[PDB]
Amino acid sequence: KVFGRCELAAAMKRHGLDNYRGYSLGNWVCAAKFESNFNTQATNRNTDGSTDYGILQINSRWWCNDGRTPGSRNLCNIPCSALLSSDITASVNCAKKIVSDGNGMNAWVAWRNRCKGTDVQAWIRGCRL
Ligand SMILES: [Cl-]
Ligand code: NA
Repeated sequence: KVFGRCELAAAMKRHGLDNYRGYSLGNWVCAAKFESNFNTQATNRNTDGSTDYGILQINSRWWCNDGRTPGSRNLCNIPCSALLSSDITASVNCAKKIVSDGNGMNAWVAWRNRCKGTDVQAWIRGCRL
């Protein structure tokens, strides 16, 4: 599924991401735009053989099991496929654990490089929320 900007904003809010660990909803929508371009089926293979999955490009190195990342953890205790679903629940629950790990949204390199310190509330403005 390729979410609308406002559609994703609404889903992330109903799943409790607005101000989760102090990050306003715009931060989460900005992160999804540059991670996946709002495509739930996005994947990207890393040079280390791990894979990033779904709307927030969550990595098999630590967070989910795909059966093809030797020596990896699965700290979200989920199959990495679960993160490609048209329904964002598993991705939001996993992302809550990630952002609580110590480095907050810096865990998403694209958020640190492209969202952090910008007017992120621009990503939710005009949205019925
Ligand atoms: Cl933080
Ligand atoms: Na893994």
